[PDB]
Amino acid sequence: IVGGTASVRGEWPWQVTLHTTSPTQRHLCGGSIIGNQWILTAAHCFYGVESPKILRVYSGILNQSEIKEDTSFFGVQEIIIHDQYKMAESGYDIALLKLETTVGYGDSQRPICLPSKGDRNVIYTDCWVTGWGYRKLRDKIQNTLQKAKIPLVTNEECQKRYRGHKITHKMICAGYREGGKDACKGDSGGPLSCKHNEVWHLVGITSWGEGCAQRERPGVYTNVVEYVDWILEKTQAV
Amino acid sequence: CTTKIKP
Ligand SMILES: Nc1n[nH]c2cc(-c3nc([C@H](Cc4ccccc4)NC(=O)NCc4cc(Cl)ccc4-n4cnnn4)[nH]c3Cl)ccc12
Repeated sequence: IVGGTASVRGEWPWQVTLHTTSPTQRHLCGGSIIGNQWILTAAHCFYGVESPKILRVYSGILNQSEIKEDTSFFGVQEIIIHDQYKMAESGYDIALLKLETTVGYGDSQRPICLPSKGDRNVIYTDCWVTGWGYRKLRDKIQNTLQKAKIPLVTNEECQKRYRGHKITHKMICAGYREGGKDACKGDSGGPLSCKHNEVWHLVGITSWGEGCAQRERPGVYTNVVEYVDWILEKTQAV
Repeated sequence: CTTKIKP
Protein backbone atom coordinates (compact mmCIF):
# COMPACT_ATOMS: atom_id res chain seq x y z
CA ILE A 1 0.00 0.00 0.00
CA VAL A 2 1.37 3.42 -1.07
CA GLY A 3 0.52 6.47 1.12
CA GLY A 4 -1.33 4.40 3.68
CA THR A 5 -1.24 4.11 7.49
CA ALA A 6 -1.00 1.23 9.96
CA SER A 7 -4.34 -0.52 10.50
CA VAL A 8 -5.65 -1.14 14.02
CA ARG A 9 -6.00 -4.84 15.08
CA GLY A 10 -9.54 -6.12 14.21
CA GLU A 11 -10.21 -3.28 11.74
CA TRP A 12 -10.31 -5.54 8.60
CA PRO A 13 -11.26 -8.98 10.08
CA TRP A 14 -11.99 -10.48 6.61
CA GLN A 15 -8.41 -9.66 5.48
CA VAL A 16 -6.11 -12.76 5.20
CA THR A 17 -2.47 -13.25 4.28
CA LEU A 18 -1.95 -16.14 1.83
CA HIS A 19 1.52 -17.70 2.20
CA THR A 20 3.39 -20.14 -0.01
CA THR A 21 5.91 -22.65 1.58
CA SER A 22 7.77 -23.25 -1.80
CA PRO A 23 10.79 -22.89 -2.02
CA THR A 24 10.58 -21.12 1.44
CA GLN A 25 7.65 -19.64 3.40
CA ARG A 26 6.67 -16.04 2.54
CA HIS A 27 3.53 -13.90 2.02
CA LEU A 28 2.18 -14.47 -1.56
CA CYS A 29 -1.10 -12.53 -1.77
CA GLY A 30 -3.98 -11.00 0.15
CA GLY A 31 -7.48 -12.46 0.33
CA SER A 32 -10.91 -12.03 1.92
CA ILE A 33 -13.00 -14.38 4.09
CA ILE A 34 -16.44 -14.64 2.35
CA GLY A 35 -17.76 -17.86 4.01
CA ASN A 36 -16.64 -20.29 6.72
CA GLN A 37 -14.50 -22.35 4.32
CA TRP A 38 -14.05 -19.74 1.57
CA ILE A 39 -11.41 -17.14 0.68
CA LEU A 40 -11.97 -14.86 -2.34
CA THR A 41 -8.69 -13.75 -3.97
CA ALA A 42 -7.06 -13.01 -7.38
CA ALA A 43 -6.53 -15.78 -10.01
CA HIS A 44 -3.05 -14.31 -10.97
CA CYS A 45 -1.74 -15.19 -7.46
CA PHE A 46 -1.54 -18.90 -8.51
CA TYR A 47 0.77 -18.47 -11.52
CA GLY A 48 3.12 -21.51 -11.27
CA VAL A 49 1.35 -22.83 -8.09
CA GLU A 50 1.03 -26.51 -9.05
CA SER A 51 -0.70 -27.72 -5.88
CA PRO A 52 -2.84 -26.28 -3.00
CA LYS A 53 -0.51 -28.32 -0.67
CA ILE A 54 2.10 -25.52 -0.64
CA LEU A 55 -0.47 -22.87 0.55
CA ARG A 56 -1.24 -21.57 4.07
CA VAL A 57 -4.02 -19.10 4.91
CA TYR A 58 -3.54 -16.97 8.05
CA SER A 59 -6.55 -15.02 9.38
CA GLY A 60 -6.61 -12.69 12.42
CA ILE A 61 -3.17 -11.27 11.57
CA LEU A 62 -2.21 -7.60 12.00
CA ASN A 63 1.59 -8.12 11.91
CA GLN A 64 3.47 -10.60 9.69
CA SER A 65 5.83 -11.13 12.76
CA GLU A 66 2.84 -12.98 14.44
CA ILE A 67 3.57 -15.81 11.93
CA LYS A 68 6.11 -18.42 13.08
CA GLU A 69 6.26 -22.25 12.60
CA ASP A 70 3.94 -22.73 15.66
CA THR A 71 1.26 -20.22 14.36
CA SER A 72 -2.04 -21.83 13.35
CA PHE A 73 -3.26 -21.53 9.73
CA PHE A 74 -5.89 -23.00 7.37
CA GLY A 75 -4.82 -25.54 4.79
CA VAL A 76 -6.24 -25.23 1.25
CA GLN A 77 -8.30 -28.19 -0.04
CA GLU A 78 -8.96 -26.66 -3.46
CA ILE A 79 -7.98 -23.72 -5.71
CA ILE A 80 -10.88 -22.68 -8.01
CA ILE A 81 -9.81 -20.29 -10.77
CA HIS A 82 -12.42 -18.65 -13.04
CA ASP A 83 -12.19 -20.78 -16.22
CA GLN A 84 -12.26 -17.68 -18.50
CA TYR A 85 -9.11 -16.24 -16.70
CA LYS A 86 -6.05 -15.75 -18.97
CA MET A 87 -4.32 -12.75 -17.29
CA ALA A 88 -5.08 -9.89 -14.80
CA GLU A 89 -5.17 -7.25 -17.59
CA SER A 90 -7.89 -9.19 -19.53
CA GLY A 91 -10.17 -9.65 -16.48
CA TYR A 92 -11.82 -12.66 -14.79
CA ASP A 93 -9.04 -12.19 -12.16
CA ILE A 94 -10.88 -14.07 -9.44
CA ALA A 95 -10.33 -17.29 -7.56
CA LEU A 96 -11.70 -19.16 -4.56
CA LEU A 97 -9.80 -21.13 -1.98
CA LYS A 98 -11.78 -23.91 -0.35
CA LEU A 99 -10.27 -24.39 3.09
CA GLU A 100 -9.53 -27.85 4.62
CA THR A 101 -11.24 -26.78 7.88
CA THR A 102 -13.91 -24.28 8.99
CA VAL A 103 -13.10 -20.70 10.12
CA GLY A 104 -14.63 -20.04 13.55
CA TYR A 105 -15.99 -16.46 13.46
CA GLY A 106 -14.99 -13.92 16.14
CA ASP A 107 -13.81 -10.31 16.65
CA SER A 108 -10.46 -11.19 14.89
CA GLN A 109 -11.80 -13.13 11.84
CA ARG A 110 -15.18 -12.81 10.16
CA PRO A 111 -16.66 -12.57 6.62
CA ILE A 112 -17.21 -9.46 4.51
CA CYS A 113 -20.63 -9.21 2.70
CA LEU A 114 -20.58 -9.66 -1.05
CA PRO A 115 -22.23 -6.77 -3.00
CA SER A 116 -25.98 -6.93 -3.70
CA LYS A 117 -27.42 -7.26 -7.28
CA GLY A 118 -29.62 -4.22 -6.52
CA ASP A 119 -26.48 -2.34 -5.34
CA ARG A 120 -24.88 -2.20 -8.87
CA ASN A 121 -26.42 1.36 -8.98
CA VAL A 122 -25.27 2.50 -5.46
CA ILE A 123 -22.51 5.20 -5.26
CA TYR A 124 -19.76 4.13 -2.84
CA THR A 125 -18.02 7.14 -1.22
CA ASP A 126 -16.17 5.34 1.61
CA CYS A 127 -13.68 2.76 0.04
CA TRP A 128 -10.46 1.38 1.51
CA VAL A 129 -7.65 -0.78 0.07
CA THR A 130 -5.65 -2.92 2.55
CA GLY A 131 -2.57 -5.13 2.52
CA TRP A 132 1.01 -5.92 3.53
CA GLY A 133 2.30 -4.88 0.07
CA TYR A 134 5.10 -2.46 -0.91
CA ARG A 135 4.92 1.27 -0.03
CA LYS A 136 6.66 1.96 -3.41
CA LEU A 137 7.67 -0.01 -6.57
CA ARG A 138 11.09 -1.02 -5.07
CA ASP A 139 10.41 -2.08 -1.47
CA LYS A 140 9.57 -5.16 0.65
CA ILE A 141 6.47 -6.80 2.26
CA GLN A 142 5.42 -4.65 5.24
CA ASN A 143 5.12 -6.10 8.77
CA THR A 144 1.94 -4.15 9.69
CA LEU A 145 -1.27 -4.36 7.65
CA GLN A 146 -1.69 -0.96 5.89
CA LYS A 147 -4.86 0.90 4.83
CA ALA A 148 -5.57 3.77 2.41
CA LYS A 149 -8.92 5.45 1.60
CA ILE A 150 -9.35 5.66 -2.21
CA PRO A 151 -12.17 7.15 -4.38
CA LEU A 152 -13.87 4.96 -6.99
CA VAL A 153 -13.44 6.14 -10.59
CA THR A 154 -16.07 5.67 -13.41
CA ASN A 155 -15.30 3.01 -16.08
CA GLU A 156 -15.20 5.88 -18.70
CA GLU A 157 -12.57 7.83 -16.69
CA CYS A 158 -10.58 4.59 -16.04
CA GLN A 159 -10.60 3.72 -19.79
CA LYS A 160 -9.18 7.24 -20.60
CA ARG A 161 -6.32 6.47 -18.13
CA TYR A 162 -5.50 3.08 -19.70
CA ARG A 163 -5.13 3.72 -23.45
CA GLY A 164 -4.26 0.42 -25.16
CA HIS A 165 -6.16 -1.71 -22.58
CA LYS A 166 -9.83 -2.65 -22.57
CA ILE A 167 -11.38 -1.65 -19.19
CA THR A 168 -14.57 -3.76 -19.04
CA HIS A 169 -17.54 -3.41 -16.69
CA LYS A 170 -16.16 -6.59 -14.96
CA MET A 171 -13.36 -4.25 -13.73
CA ILE A 172 -13.65 -1.37 -11.27
CA CYS A 173 -11.04 1.37 -10.80
CA ALA A 174 -9.98 3.45 -7.81
CA GLY A 175 -7.43 6.25 -7.36
CA TYR A 176 -6.78 10.00 -6.99
CA ARG A 177 -6.14 11.97 -10.20
CA GLU A 178 -2.82 13.22 -8.71
CA GLY A 179 -1.87 9.72 -7.42
CA GLY A 180 -0.32 9.23 -3.98
CA LYS A 181 -2.53 6.45 -2.54
CA ASP A 182 -2.95 2.95 -4.08
CA ALA A 183 -2.32 -0.77 -3.86
CA CYS A 184 1.19 -1.98 -4.81
CA LYS A 185 3.23 -5.30 -5.05
CA GLY A 186 2.02 -7.86 -2.45
CA ASP A 187 -1.46 -6.34 -2.07
CA SER A 188 -3.06 -8.22 -4.97
CA GLY A 189 -5.91 -10.60 -4.14
CA GLY A 190 -6.80 -8.49 -1.12
CA PRO A 191 -10.04 -6.51 -0.65
CA LEU A 192 -11.29 -3.08 -1.85
CA SER A 193 -13.82 -2.65 1.03
CA CYS A 194 -16.60 -0.02 0.82
CA LYS A 195 -18.94 0.99 3.71
CA HIS A 196 -22.62 1.63 2.81
CA ASN A 197 -25.62 1.77 5.26
CA GLU A 198 -23.13 0.93 8.12
CA VAL A 199 -22.22 -2.41 6.34
CA TRP A 200 -18.88 -3.19 4.60
CA HIS A 201 -19.11 -4.76 1.12
CA LEU A 202 -16.41 -6.52 -0.90
CA VAL A 203 -16.53 -4.18 -3.90
CA GLY A 204 -13.19 -5.11 -5.48
CA ILE A 205 -10.26 -7.56 -5.56
CA THR A 206 -6.82 -5.84 -5.99
CA SER A 207 -5.70 -6.91 -9.48
CA TRP A 208 -3.35 -4.66 -11.47
CA GLY A 209 -2.14 -1.11 -12.29
CA GLU A 210 0.63 0.66 -14.24
CA GLY A 211 3.17 1.33 -11.45
CA CYS A 212 1.83 2.18 -7.95
CA ALA A 213 -0.08 5.38 -6.96
CA GLN A 214 1.01 7.20 -10.14
CA ARG A 215 -0.85 10.34 -11.21
CA GLU A 216 -3.73 9.42 -13.59
CA ARG A 217 -3.15 5.62 -13.19
CA PRO A 218 -5.96 4.29 -10.94
CA GLY A 219 -5.64 0.80 -9.44
CA VAL A 220 -7.71 -1.78 -11.40
CA TYR A 221 -9.80 -4.19 -9.36
CA THR A 222 -12.01 -7.20 -10.13
CA ASN A 223 -15.60 -5.77 -9.90
CA VAL A 224 -17.02 -8.34 -7.40
CA VAL A 225 -20.76 -7.43 -8.05
CA GLU A 226 -20.30 -8.86 -11.64
CA TYR A 227 -19.18 -12.25 -10.19
CA VAL A 228 -21.77 -12.85 -7.42
CA ASP A 229 -23.49 -15.62 -9.48
CA TRP A 230 -20.12 -17.24 -10.26
CA ILE A 231 -19.18 -17.17 -6.51
CA LEU A 232 -22.59 -18.71 -5.54
CA GLU A 233 -22.20 -21.35 -8.35
CA LYS A 234 -18.90 -22.47 -6.79
CA THR A 235 -19.69 -22.13 -3.03
CA GLN A 236 -23.38 -23.35 -3.17
CA ALA A 237 -22.75 -26.37 -5.51
CA VAL A 238 -25.13 -29.32 -4.82
CA CYS B 1 -25.61 -9.54 4.26
CA THR B 2 -28.42 -9.94 1.66
CA THR B 3 -26.11 -12.28 -0.39
CA LYS B 4 -25.76 -15.54 1.61
CA ILE B 5 -22.93 -18.15 1.46
CA LYS B 6 -24.10 -21.51 3.02
CA PRO B 7 -22.17 -22.93 6.02
N1 LIG C 1 7.40 -12.25 -0.27
C1 LIG C 1 7.41 -11.29 -1.20
N2 LIG C 1 8.44 -10.45 -1.34
N3 LIG C 1 8.13 -9.56 -2.33
C2 LIG C 1 6.90 -9.80 -2.86
C3 LIG C 1 6.21 -9.18 -3.90
C4 LIG C 1 5.00 -9.74 -4.32
C5 LIG C 1 4.39 -9.28 -5.58
N4 LIG C 1 3.02 -9.36 -5.72
C6 LIG C 1 2.77 -8.90 -6.93
C7 LIG C 1 1.40 -8.89 -7.54
C8 LIG C 1 1.39 -9.80 -8.78
C9 LIG C 1 1.73 -11.24 -8.45
C10 LIG C 1 1.02 -11.94 -7.48
C11 LIG C 1 1.45 -13.18 -7.04
C12 LIG C 1 2.57 -13.76 -7.60
C13 LIG C 1 3.26 -13.10 -8.60
C14 LIG C 1 2.84 -11.85 -9.02
N5 LIG C 1 0.95 -7.53 -7.86
C15 LIG C 1 0.41 -6.77 -6.85
O1 LIG C 1 0.39 -7.17 -5.68
N6 LIG C 1 -0.02 -5.52 -7.18
C16 LIG C 1 -0.59 -5.16 -8.48
C17 LIG C 1 -1.25 -3.80 -8.49
C18 LIG C 1 -2.61 -3.68 -8.19
C19 LIG C 1 -3.22 -2.44 -8.17
CL1 LIG C 1 -4.94 -2.35 -7.88
C20 LIG C 1 -2.50 -1.29 -8.42
C21 LIG C 1 -1.15 -1.39 -8.71
C22 LIG C 1 -0.52 -2.63 -8.76
N7 LIG C 1 0.89 -2.67 -9.03
C23 LIG C 1 1.60 -2.36 -10.13
N8 LIG C 1 2.86 -2.64 -9.92
N9 LIG C 1 2.93 -3.13 -8.66
N10 LIG C 1 1.75 -3.15 -8.10
N11 LIG C 1 3.90 -8.53 -7.58
C24 LIG C 1 4.94 -8.78 -6.71
CL2 LIG C 1 6.55 -8.45 -7.13
C25 LIG C 1 4.46 -10.84 -3.64
C26 LIG C 1 5.14 -11.41 -2.57
C27 LIG C 1 6.38 -10.91 -2.18
